[PDB]
Order: sequence, then structure tokens, then C-alpha cells
Amino acid sequence: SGAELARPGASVKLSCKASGYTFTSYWMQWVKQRPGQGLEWIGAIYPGDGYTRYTQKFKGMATLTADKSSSTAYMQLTSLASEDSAVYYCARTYAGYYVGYFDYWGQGTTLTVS
Amino acid sequence: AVVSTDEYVARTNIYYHAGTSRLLAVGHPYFPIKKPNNNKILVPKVSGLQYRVFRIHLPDPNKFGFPDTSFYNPDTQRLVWACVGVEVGRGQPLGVGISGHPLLNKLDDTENASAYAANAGVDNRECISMDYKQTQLCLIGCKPPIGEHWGKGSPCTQVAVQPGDCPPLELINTVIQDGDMVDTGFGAMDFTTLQANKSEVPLDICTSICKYPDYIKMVSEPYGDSLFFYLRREQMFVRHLFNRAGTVGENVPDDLYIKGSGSTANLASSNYFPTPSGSMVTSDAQIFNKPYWLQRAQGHNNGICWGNQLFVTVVDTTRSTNMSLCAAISTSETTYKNTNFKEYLRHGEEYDLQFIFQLCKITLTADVMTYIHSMNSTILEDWNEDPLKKYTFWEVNLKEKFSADLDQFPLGRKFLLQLGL
Amino acid sequence: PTPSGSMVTSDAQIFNKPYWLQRAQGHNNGICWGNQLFVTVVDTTRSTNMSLCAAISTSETTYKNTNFKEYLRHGEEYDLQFIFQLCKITL
Amino acid sequence: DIVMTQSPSSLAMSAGQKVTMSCKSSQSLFDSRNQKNYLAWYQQKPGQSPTLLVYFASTRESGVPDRFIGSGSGTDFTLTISSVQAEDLADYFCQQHYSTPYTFGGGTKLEIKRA
Repeated sequence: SGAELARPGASVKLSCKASGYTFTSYWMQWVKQRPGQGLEWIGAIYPGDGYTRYTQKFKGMATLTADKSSSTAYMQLTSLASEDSAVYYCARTYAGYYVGYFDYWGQGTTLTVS
Repeated sequence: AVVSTDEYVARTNIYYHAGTSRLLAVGHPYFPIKKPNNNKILVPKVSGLQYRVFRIHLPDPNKFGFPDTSFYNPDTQRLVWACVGVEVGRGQPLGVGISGHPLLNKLDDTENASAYAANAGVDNRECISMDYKQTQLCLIGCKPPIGEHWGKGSPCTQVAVQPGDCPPLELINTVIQDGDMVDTGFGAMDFTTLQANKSEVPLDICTSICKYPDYIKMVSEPYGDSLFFYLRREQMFVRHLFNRAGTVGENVPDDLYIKGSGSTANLASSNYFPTPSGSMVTSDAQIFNKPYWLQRAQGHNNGICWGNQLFVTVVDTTRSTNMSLCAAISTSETTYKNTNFKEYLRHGEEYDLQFIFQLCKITLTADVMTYIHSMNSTILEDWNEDPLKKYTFWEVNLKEKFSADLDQFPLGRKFLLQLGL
Repeated sequence: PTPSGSMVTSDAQIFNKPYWLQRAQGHNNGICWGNQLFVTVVDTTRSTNMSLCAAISTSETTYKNTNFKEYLRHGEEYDLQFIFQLCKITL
Repeated sequence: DIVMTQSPSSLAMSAGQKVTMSCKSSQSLFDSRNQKNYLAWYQQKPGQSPTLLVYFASTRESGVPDRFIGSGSGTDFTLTISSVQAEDLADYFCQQHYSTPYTFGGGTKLEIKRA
């Protein structure tokens, strides 16, 4: 999804459309990168069964969900503050309950909170 | 209210013996051999694990030609055959078969492991066989036998079934047809509609339905025509304990364990499944080649063969031996070459049904006609086309097999000796 | 140790047989005070679990463990039947 | 949590020089289950999303130039560029894939020196 401007205290929901593979067989990651900063893990979701894993830091901040019929993963960020202004990436780790590498990344969505 | 047949069915003193010559069945143990381009069956599937449902046809005692007919009044009454003795003869030597699948969904051996198993790649299926659970049973009635099995139930109109979602179960009552398969250790279910995998069980039940007699339902049956006598003997134990490859359909709740790490970081499939094994087969435990005296039935129908019909269902896995026979493509070279020989599999079944029937008479009074009419109107209509054409069973014609000289037959001698007079 | 309840057999069945509660070893000889009655059962001779897996896709003619979701289900079937005798108590 | 330390945080090299970047883990990434070291390296060029270079510590992803070499095991990993090219201008990150939570190293910014 495209860049987004939201005000402090609000919430936003960004999407990631999958394509090129059997969506429901693969786990999706969400990653945060603040301006000039490194990468931070937000959490992961398994669209096939609805399972989620969250970095303790983001529990209560991020909500992951997915829509099988549209092969789309979503991430909702609530109670926004300027600390949430960052580029957010969605990424695929390959199929299974194993802990694989991140093999495909979205182009990223920039969130400005102000 | 229903009443015992002893109430309205009179017993004469005439007895007849009847028997099949010797039924024989030869075919392939796991699947039928047919023309690829065609669909005509060249060789049928014949396994010791199939049900044998015999549809016994009896000569109409009313049309029958007895030497004496003074024993009843063809004006006030009618005649029916009553089954009083049965002998299910079996003829091959005792032995155990064996079934498998070249691509059975078996990940790893979970009975005992020295290190955490690798990781499921793509297709970890193995060529595996097993000796099914032992089963001996015999059902007799004047209506076909009824079974139960789990199938895919109809979904509730709500939450759209996501692909891969677990299908809903539903116990389904069905008519047990000749050739159907018996539960082999994986329970009684429809593997075709409940296992897309097509590799969870051996080939012979792989795309079939394993049905189990619904004894409860049949005995509850008000008139008790479906079965007025039965013998069941089944045993089984766990030979091996395996894992199923595939992907978690339902995850293990994390409140049931402590997360691992490194190798134990990823949970191995806890979708276990055991390999059955019907132990040793023995003479002492045989159910067949013994006569069954159907004198007192637990149901209200005491062995009366309404419609001049009679059903004998059988399952005997104590003679499931499959024989491999291979022909050489060339009779030259004195050096073995796998390729010079075509290997095949064949299984033979041998039966011999024998019965003792007792003639009976029914005075068609008002009450009797009302009752019999309610029970099964066709009875009266037929008295002075096949309603089960949809189903298939081993048809057995005994219209030309009745004999008044029990003396001349083994089941006959046994009967006389048993009943004294 | 790892347990193992050996082979299961018909001949050893406890159920599908009627129990005639005529003489009780206790003082209450089958009286159902409170018009209640408790029937506790445990039968592991029909513990077969059946695995049913659905395909995520019905296309590819090549097996892929990722294409099938494996599950486990178990079914139990009961049918309780009783014979009751009316009793009276002069208070 | 497993903490990953990358060094150096920034490196300026001229074309043709060998580039060496180190990555630390707090816990061993070696899983005896399949004897692999669950380490991945990613390349993020200016304005782009991270691209996978190396996984299982030393396995190169298809399409990645052979000048990129991952190595190491346990707690000490290295990404080497045998002969740096101008197009290798990027931030480089390491991430463990051994147990959760996934954490990223701080990154190494590779700049190119020239005349």
C-alpha cells in the first residue's frame, strides 16, 4: 500500500498483496525501519492458519491479519506516536513451521505520524 | 406393536437341505486390472479384506412342487421358508495377507528416535506395507446388512471453507455391498473423500470406503429382518508408530509445551498414526466350517425368509494369503535378470454355503394380513422387479438345490443328529 | 518406560453385553435415589484416531507436503439401555 | 533476546579491494537437527528493499554474484566481497534465524572510494 500520514493517537492499516505462489502455504513477516536506522522485527503471521508471533516490543502496537481470498496480509498500528514514523516492510519466509530466511520483500510503506 | 414370528408363523415338519456347489473367486488383491484405454474389468479385485454379501434366492414354497400338499390349506394360508441351520464352509489354507503403498505418507519413525528428525522436504513418502487387523464375522438376515463409516459431512452455511480446511465428519449409514472393504486398522471411513493425499493408507482401501457393521442399529430394528444371527471376532495391535508428512492443519497449543531452540526450535509433526497388525491366525479360533443352529432369535423375526430371500454376509481375513506368480519373458539366459521376469499378484477365495430350511405356514386372517401388510406390503402382493437393483451382491440361486434327503448331505446329517428327531 | 496395552480383542469385550444388577455387594441394591443414575465408562479398545487431510490446491500432479493440511480426529459411539423396576417405600 | 553485533558499522573501500564484515550472535546458530547455521545476509541498496545474499551462513542465493561469500559458524560470521564493485554501494545486515525473536544486526554501510 501507499505512503500514509496519520495523526498521533490514531491508527492505520496497511496492506501487502501477494502473488506468484500458493499464498496460504507461506509465513509473512513485518519489519520496521526508522529514518537512518536499522531493521527491527515486528512480527510474523501464517495466513493458512491465522497464527501470529510478535516481538514483545510491538505487542499492543501491531495487529497482523490476512485475507486468503485476496492473498493479502495486513498490519494495523494503533495509538500512534512520532516513534512509529518509519518505513514498514512485509516479507515472505518460505513454507513450513520451520524458521527460515526472509526470501521476498515488499517495496515498503512509509508512515508519517504528525 | 411388533410381535415374534412364532405368533403368526406355523412350523411344519418338513425340512430341506440346500447348498451352493463351491463358490470360487480369483482376482488381484489390491485393485482391478483393466484395459487402460477401456474401462471393462479384465481381472477383478479379490481380497480377503472385502465383505462377501450373498443374496440367496430360494424357490417360492407356494409355487414349489411338494409330493404331498395335504399339510396345509392353499386357500386360507401361505408358505414361507425358515432358515434353521447354516454352515459357511471356507476352503483355502489359513494364512495372512499383506497390503501397502509405494508412496505411503510416512515421515519418520516416532516409536524411538536418537536425534531430532531432519526436515520435511517435498514428498518424503516411503514404500510401506503392513498386515491388516484380523476380522471374522458372519451376518444372516432376510434383509441386506447395514454398515456405518465416517464420511465428509455437509458444511454449515457460514464461514466459507478455506481451501485445506479440515472437512466435517458425519457417521453415514449405508448398505453393505459385496466387495466393500472392512476396517483394516484405520477405522471405518471414506478415505477418498476424507484424504486428498491419496497416500495415507495402502492401495487396497486407499480410494475405497471401509465400512463396519452397524450392529447397534440392526438389532434396534423393530422387526429385526436385517439380521437374526451373527458372529464377530476382531483383534488388532500396534506394530509401528509413525509420523505424517504434510503441513500443520491445526497447530499444537503452546500452553502444552516449552518452546525449543536450534534443532528443537521447529516442532516435528505430531500427527501420529500407527501401523496395524492382526496377530497370528489359528484353527482353534475359526468361526466357519461349523454349523450354526438358528433356533431362538434375539429379534422378532425368528429366521423367517420373507420374500424367499436370505442374506449371508461374511468377512474372513484368516485366509488372506496372496500368491505372487511371475512369468519369464525369455527362457534362455542362465543368468537372473529382474527384467526378464514379470511379477504379479493374485488372491483366491473359496466358499461353500449350506443350509437347512424348515417349511412354515401362515393362515391369512384379518389381523395377520393387517400386520404383514404394515410390516412389508410386498409380502402379500407377491403371494397369490428387484427393489435393490442399485446394490450389488454375490447372487446365489438355490431354486434347483433343495433336497428332502438331509441324510445325503453333511450339514443334513449334522442337523438330524443334533435335533434327534 | 514406554507403555503398551497389547492387542485388543472381541473375546475380551466388556460392553455390548447386558449386566443384571440383581444382588449388590453394597447396602444400596441399585436404588436410584433422586431419580438419578451414574454410568461411568472407559473403553480404549476403540481408540482409533483417523487422520484426514485436505489439499490446498487441486492442480499440480506432483506431491508437495506444503499442498496438504494434515489433521486428526477421533470418534466415539455409545448407546445406553436400561431396565428399571418400580419400587415403593412406606414412609 | 539474541543480540547481534555487526562491525564495522561503516567501511569505505575502493573498487577491487576485499571487503570483510563481521556479525556476532549471543547464542549459537548451529542446529544439530540438520547441521546448518541459521544466518542470513541481506543487501539494502539506496531506496530499495533488502535483498537476500546468503543464507544458512554460507549458501549463496541464486543470482547473487559469486564475489559474495558468507562463512563462519556458531557465534562468529563473516560476509566477504572478494573484489568490491561500484554497484556494491549499500547497507549490509545480518539476521539470525535460530529460534525467536528475529533480531537484526546494526548494519554496515559500505561506501566506495575513488579518484
